Amino acid sequence: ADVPAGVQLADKQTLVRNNGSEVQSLDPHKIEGVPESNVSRDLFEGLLISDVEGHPSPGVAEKWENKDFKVWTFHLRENAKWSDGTPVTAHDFVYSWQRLADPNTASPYASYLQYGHIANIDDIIAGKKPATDLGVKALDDHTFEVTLSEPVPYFYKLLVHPSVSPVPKSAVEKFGDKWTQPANIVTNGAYKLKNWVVNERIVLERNPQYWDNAKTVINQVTYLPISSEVTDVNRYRSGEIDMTYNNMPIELFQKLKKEIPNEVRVDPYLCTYYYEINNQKAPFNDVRVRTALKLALDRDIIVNKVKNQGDLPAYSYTPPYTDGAKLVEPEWFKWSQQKRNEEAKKLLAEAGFTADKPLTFDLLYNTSDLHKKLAIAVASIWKKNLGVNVNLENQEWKTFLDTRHQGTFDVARAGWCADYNEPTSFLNTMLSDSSNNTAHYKSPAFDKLIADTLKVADDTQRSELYAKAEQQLDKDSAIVPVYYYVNARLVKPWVGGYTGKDPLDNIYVKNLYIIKH
Repeated sequence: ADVPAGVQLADKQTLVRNNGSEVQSLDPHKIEGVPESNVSRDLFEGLLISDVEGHPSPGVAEKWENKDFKVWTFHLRENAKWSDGTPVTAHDFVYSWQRLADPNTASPYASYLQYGHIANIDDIIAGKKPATDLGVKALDDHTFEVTLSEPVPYFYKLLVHPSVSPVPKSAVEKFGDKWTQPANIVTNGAYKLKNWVVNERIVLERNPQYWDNAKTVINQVTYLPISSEVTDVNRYRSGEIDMTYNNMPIELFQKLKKEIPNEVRVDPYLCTYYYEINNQKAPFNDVRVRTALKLALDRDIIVNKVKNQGDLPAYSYTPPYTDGAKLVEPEWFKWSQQKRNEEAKKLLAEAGFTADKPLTFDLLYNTSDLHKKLAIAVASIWKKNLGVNVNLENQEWKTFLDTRHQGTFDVARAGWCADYNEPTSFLNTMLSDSSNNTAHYKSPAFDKLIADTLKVADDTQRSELYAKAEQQLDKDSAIVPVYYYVNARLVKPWVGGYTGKDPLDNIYVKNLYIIKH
């Protein structure tokens, strides 16, 4: 943390953050959500990290070079260490990126190595080549070299993501899936794991072997798993919680803006809220049904009337303000809701649905005050505007993600937040073979469009190809875009170092500090 001159620090440097839910795992190759990555950033550090404003900056790698955007060489700081005091080396990374690539690890983020185009990854994931053929090598203990199959000018931007963080092979090999227990785990970020009580708390303590330890200020941070946004706000205001999770309750937000305006942080965020349709399950495999659901939803009502917390009505998957996004707003989005509804009804009537045999399906969401209130409103709007019946169902976070990966669900409450600020952090996830493709969408036309983006060596042709990829997605009604999130949360006045300038919200507790209060 960089504590400004003249700030007085509290004697006790501890922090309590709400983290939305119980994490799927603390293993960097088994995780894919925000709550998981919030904890992962404090425990495991990759080649690069985001600075306090989000810019890609030195992580274990103090400096790097590239040749033709295809061969990337990372020079690892000599004092990078794990929590047991042993050196962090380039072989840790080799081992780690191979384990991510290996089908037997079954990482939800296996395809991140496809997104960076590391050599031989397609064959590895397909089981045609062993993981040991991946295009990574340790040239020595402090030098990690990555070879891509084509030029990727933004490659280093990917490397702050938890899936490319190192894992300690000895712990992994000796303890299997219990390697992340506190008595076994070994970590290289600013914190170590002190305690983990499922559905109660995760407590982290300063890791004194961290290379940048001298600048770390918070000695302990607790992450909680409260999925009720009302409860999170209540335990913030009672004094227990210093930073809520960044999901705000419909019940209390407007009041909060008026009672504690300086604690209510609202900043740009590269995330989209949408209803993920299971594209492979009838009747959702019919474009007519998907398009009707997409068009009959009334974004104005949801976004400005029922939520009203600053979100923007969405007509795409990639947020329009992603760096490199130059999206074309579909014509359906400028129609009146009235014209949207008629088109929707016409389409379902064409799909074989009638008053007598209406369309009925499930809307699956993760236990939450906010998502339940929004699902209820969506249900009513769909009932009213289109005559479809929806059954609401809530699932705890971890189970919910497994349900979507299993793909027999109907529709699910989804959100995707950028992992790197470039349109393919979103677009790559709808590739037919992406491990992140829970929409279960498979379009050869879509795949081609994206594959072509690295075949050109021009940003304009790339941006136009991302624009067309979003038009293919929309044409197919792969999803139901709802809104583009704003990052809204409560932060106590004594929490210093949280700028809100990072549109990916990659916070590191090593950058924060408690002001004397």
